[PDB]
Amino acid sequence: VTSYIGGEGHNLQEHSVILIRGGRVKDLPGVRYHTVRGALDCSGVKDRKQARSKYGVKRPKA
Amino acid sequence: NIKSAKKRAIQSEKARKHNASRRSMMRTFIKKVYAAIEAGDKAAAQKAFNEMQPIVDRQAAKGLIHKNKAARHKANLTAQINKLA
Amino acid sequence: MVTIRLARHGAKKRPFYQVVVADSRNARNGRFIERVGFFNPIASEKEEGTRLDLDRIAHWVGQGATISDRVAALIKEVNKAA
Amino acid sequence: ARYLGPKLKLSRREGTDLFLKSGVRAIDTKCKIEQAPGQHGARKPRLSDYGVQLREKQKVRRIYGVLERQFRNYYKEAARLKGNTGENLLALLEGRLDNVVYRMGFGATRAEARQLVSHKAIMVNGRVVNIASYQVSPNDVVSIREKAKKQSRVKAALELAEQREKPTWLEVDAGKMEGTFKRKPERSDLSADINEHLIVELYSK
Amino acid sequence: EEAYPGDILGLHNHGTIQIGDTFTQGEMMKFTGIPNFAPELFRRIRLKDPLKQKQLLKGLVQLSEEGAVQVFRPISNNDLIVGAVGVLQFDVVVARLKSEYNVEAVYESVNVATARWVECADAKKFEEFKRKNESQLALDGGDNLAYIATSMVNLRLAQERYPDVQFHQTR
RNA sequence: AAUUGAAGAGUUUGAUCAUGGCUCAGAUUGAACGCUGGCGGCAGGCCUAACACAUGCAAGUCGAACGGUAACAGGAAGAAGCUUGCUUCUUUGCUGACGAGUGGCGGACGGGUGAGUAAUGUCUGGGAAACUGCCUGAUGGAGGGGGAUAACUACUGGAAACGGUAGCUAAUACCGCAUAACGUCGCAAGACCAAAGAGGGGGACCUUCGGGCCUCUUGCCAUCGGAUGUGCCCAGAUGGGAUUAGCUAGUAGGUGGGGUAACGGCUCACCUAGGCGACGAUCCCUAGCUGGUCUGAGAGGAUGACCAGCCACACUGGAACUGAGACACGGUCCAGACUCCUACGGGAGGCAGCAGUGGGGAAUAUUGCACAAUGGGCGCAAGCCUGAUGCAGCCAUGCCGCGUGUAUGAAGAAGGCCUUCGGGUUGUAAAGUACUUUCAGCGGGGAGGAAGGGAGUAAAGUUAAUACCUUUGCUCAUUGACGUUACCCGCAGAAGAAGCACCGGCUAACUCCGUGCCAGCAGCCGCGGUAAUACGGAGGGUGCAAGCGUUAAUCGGAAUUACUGGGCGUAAAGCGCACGCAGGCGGUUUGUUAAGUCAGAUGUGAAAUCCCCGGGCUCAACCUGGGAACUGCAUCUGAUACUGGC
Repeated sequence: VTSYIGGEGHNLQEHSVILIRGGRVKDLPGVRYHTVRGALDCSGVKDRKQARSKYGVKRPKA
Repeated sequence: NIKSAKKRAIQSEKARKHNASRRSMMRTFIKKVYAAIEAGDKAAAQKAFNEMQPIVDRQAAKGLIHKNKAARHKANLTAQINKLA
Repeated sequence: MVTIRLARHGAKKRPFYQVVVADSRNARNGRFIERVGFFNPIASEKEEGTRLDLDRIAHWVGQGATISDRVAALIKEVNKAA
Repeated sequence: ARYLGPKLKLSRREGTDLFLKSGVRAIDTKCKIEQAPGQHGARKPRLSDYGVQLREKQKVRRIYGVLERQFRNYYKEAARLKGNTGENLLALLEGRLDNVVYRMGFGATRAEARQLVSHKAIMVNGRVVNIASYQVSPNDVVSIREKAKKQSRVKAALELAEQREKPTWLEVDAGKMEGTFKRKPERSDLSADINEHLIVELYSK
Repeated sequence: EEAYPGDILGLHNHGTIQIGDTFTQGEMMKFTGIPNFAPELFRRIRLKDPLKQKQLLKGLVQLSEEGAVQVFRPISNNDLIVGAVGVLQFDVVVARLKSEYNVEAVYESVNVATARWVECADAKKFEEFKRKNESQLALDGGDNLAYIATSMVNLRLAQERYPDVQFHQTR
């Protein structure tokens, strides 16, 4: 199944591995799923400081 | 199987054998009377019956042919032996 | 073999027993015939902590029921007629 | 679980005195009260039925120091208890140990009242009580620790404590630093901008 | 059986045993022997088998309470570093498809000279350390601790943040 | 006193009303993932592969059953370590005891799992054709002999596992005989059936002075019971599917042998030709059932992890044996798949017991302690066994508490942010000043779970008896895993401890800049193509807090399967029309019946949970006393308008 990659930029490539989350996006029909960022082979969005839980970024050294 | 109760198994084997013998003899002792009934000789029947009755009740008290199983055997014998004879 | 024994219902570190008639072959907290009285190993000292229906107990005993050591160690501990 | 933040910040948003700063001088001000709760606080927030229906209970909390997960339970209790669920809820809130403390004026604010109760500076009928949530029955008697009695804090607290509205349902002392909860406070002998019908209304659906 | 001096006995390590762990019947004392030196480096096993993921990791956090190598897992979940007896990083690959892990795994080059060195002492100060230079900071199989630096100068400045503790290798 | 509690909002249109779906706010979880993470109480923890398992343990116990000595222990006719008085030796099983064996009992409990099972199951209520170890009530019995056999010994094949031939020996092992009724058979006559001894002792007398004998204690036999547990039977109910409409030869019934503990086609023979089914059989799919659990105002919907009852399985399939009870998880036999040891000729095994490993998966724990308590098996008892149980470990997984400071503090700093530059804001927030130290860290003191058991004393206890045994008081020494326990008191010092989501509308909460239909957000509607409250960052704010978010899933809202509670002229929807079997419904009056209906009673509806009022852990969660409730079923006696039968 096809799945959506949130945020700006991702490390994903040919094989890798991800964790598919779910929930759809109605822009691109047929995509009923999301890939959880920062899970498994997925790297979290670089530099993301806000709502980092989603998009999977750790505290940038408060 | 590496538990000391396998001696319980060999024990029960012995038991088994013994019982098989006793029971066997008992049943043959009844078959005498049955043969006596099919052959139809009333005297011979009565004889056979009197021969088995103690051997039955005995095994009853010994706990193989238990209890009223004995009763059955004798009863349904008697109801037969003098029915046509 | 009917037995009047103790079942441990209470809580961690704070047990609350229950004296009960049951088949000996059963589990501690398992099937039983009826509940007779109870026992509290804590209770502090205030108003309470043990109750038994003695007239029932003796009925069962007389119906040929055995009693657990702790159980009788209750039964005579509460005395009898006083 | 404790708030730990600016108190006047909450006072200005709720738009009334939440008795957080009580201490030496009371009746707020010196904060620019109500005119700048936020950076945009000069705004004229016309608010929804929902909005006020929130602001009510959300004030009732801040005026005590209880948080939501507890507050909810409180409400449930009140609902279960026969009689007006609003005034029952208030009863429960007023039955809190920390509350009974600030009320008996053993501490400046309810915030200060907590420090003691948690620091084992008080007791019930003579067993010491650590928990701030303790529900105070009638006839129960709260007393400052014999060990630490009359300190640089509680002494100055009793001062304006005597100078407050003062309660009815409880009987206080000075040198004994102990008091009795005589009866559960009636709806009539306590009141404020607080509305019960707004808060009971909030938890329905 | 039961053993006498000079024999060699085996136990059952569950993060309780290390290297040079002295066992007595009571006498609190520790044998002054046992070498235990520090690793060089390189690596980044990034795995074929496109994951899992434990079996690789589990494999690595099980060849590591052994004395040869030891892994290094930074605070980015992925990016697995291993370090590094001498240069025989091959038994790793081989025990990555023997022992009890059906992984495969390969390598790369990694911007790490040190090694590192694994720190801890007094509180608060450490929490300011485990924050400022955290970029940059790692955690090991065994649940602690370590840094991971780019060179020698960037190693000195790190310690120079100071004054909280070694050096520490401990295998 | 003990069920008295019901909210709506967004989106079809230029707009409107109605229809109708989608979506949102709630509650819930054995959850997972992301970011984060300080305590403690209690509980929870393979939901996936009933997939495969290295290693330890999970069932043994009685010498007051027997032959007995292989070990430690006391003492011995004699020598002695010899320190002539204590100790040391050859043997010695005489005593305590006890390896191996025989026998007795337990291994059918306890623990695991949900595979199979749409009814040999379960739940509810009745019933007739049975059995029941250990514990019990009652009445009597226990007389006298016999033949074997492990162990052991002599050979002997074995790598091991295991044995194989011959001979000897005991018993509460096994077998006759005697004795037999309140028992079985038989209408009666009369026939026929049993058993076991072993201990602690002790006045007579004592005989062949083994001990006979007296006695209490324990155990055996027979019959009738009590209690318990287990069979068996009937009805009602307990998923979906008609794109499954017919199923069935021992099938349905009878008669008669046989059989079982017991009825029975359970089996066999013969004889009738039935039996089931749309009130859904049959066949497929799925599934353990219940008490209950989550949701719901309720009616319901969903669900049956943890806890308790019932069932079933214990490598796959099959079968018996022993025994009260098994067709038997840690028994046996056979077959099947696999695996392991082998000196190659041959053997051995099954974690869905505890813990653990691999595998699978988004994901689910320590190869811990102790039998001190509770409870179970053996024993007269002490006692022995006991991953049952009691505890401990790990994990924010959940619920419930608590802390991460409390007071004071300025035209209100710096900095960050907006600014029409006049200032506003972050903000009493910080600093500073006073103050308190729970919880953690260190150090001291120290409850409760403990009750019994082990040695001595007294009881018109019984006795020939002060011994023995039992009993009840008494005296002494002693009995714990948790355990540096809970809890108490000091020491130090704000000292060690806040994060996550959100701010266009539903929806509490705002601006700057950047970007520019790019990058990107979105649960729905919907944002972004040059001033974005919607993207990304920043300031600020709002909401929760050791958690916050996201996903997943159940109920709710959804009167959106509408019994309570909906619809069909045009929105989805009246068969194209008619006849008509089954089924549903039926004018009116009397008599009768009294099933439905209704009233009263009596059983029953396990405990736990829910609810009510109390009680105990500092409060709570948790624990617990009592009561209601279990809305149901059945039987009996009444009422009779309506309903049904006559």
